[PDB]
Amino acid sequence: QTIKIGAQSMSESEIIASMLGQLIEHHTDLKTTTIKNLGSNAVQQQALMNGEIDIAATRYTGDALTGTLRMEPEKDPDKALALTQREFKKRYDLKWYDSYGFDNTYAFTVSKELADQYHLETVSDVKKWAPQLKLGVDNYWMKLKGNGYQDFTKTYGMTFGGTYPMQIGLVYDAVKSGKMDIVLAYSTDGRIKSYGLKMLKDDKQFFPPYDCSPVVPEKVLKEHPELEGIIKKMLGKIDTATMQELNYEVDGNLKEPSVVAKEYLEKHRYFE
Ligand SMILES: C[N+](C)(C)CCO
Repeated sequence: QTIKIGAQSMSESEIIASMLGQLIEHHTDLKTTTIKNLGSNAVQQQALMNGEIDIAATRYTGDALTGTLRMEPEKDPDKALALTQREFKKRYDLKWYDSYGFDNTYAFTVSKELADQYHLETVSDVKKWAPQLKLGVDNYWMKLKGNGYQDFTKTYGMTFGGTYPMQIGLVYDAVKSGKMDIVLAYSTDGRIKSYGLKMLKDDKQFFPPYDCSPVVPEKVLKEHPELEGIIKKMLGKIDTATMQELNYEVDGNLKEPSVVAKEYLEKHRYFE
């Protein structure tokens, strides 16, 4: 009546936002709409504080610790989540829920062929090769201040010989085809498994945890007391394997995110 749910410009965020909206409409007389194409963690933040969205469907602890809170990035998942929950309530009167069950981290990714030829297992293993590698990346990370490229080169001490910003969606074919040698992929993309790509271990733990949760203002929860119980039904229920399969249905089987969400909810009987 009517609850506006924000989605970041990722297939994953569209699937989860549609799944949550469908679950609310299954249980209650609330109407839901989806506010798509929010560009970033910061965009979703300001939209929560100014009333443009009532629920942010997918927020990530690693994005909010650096970007929003300007805290030093905690590297343990459970600690990072508890610190995020605490500060979001204190600073913003926002409720950062427990995780849906999956984490979507940046991951340096190569073809199995390249990994096998040069015995690549970790990010540190590419240090000696960096000047000769072509890196594909999304359109934000090169300029990102927390754990973006600037800080990466300082921490790992390597600089790639060529950089190639593109829509996140495009990196998977770029690396499989061999047009790029290495890409900064998102770990829940379903093409990593389907294309047989190799994720390199972040041995320095340069990246923080990116556990995913819904975030809602306390004022919205007070006015709609049934929302809390509905959101709880999705928590702890969607593991990374499941999220990759759902992303695959959109990016590989070319389904609408609303259709992928409706078929999952039907298969799993709306979580009860
Ligand atoms: C959540 N990621 C780390 C994959 C992308 C930035 O929102």
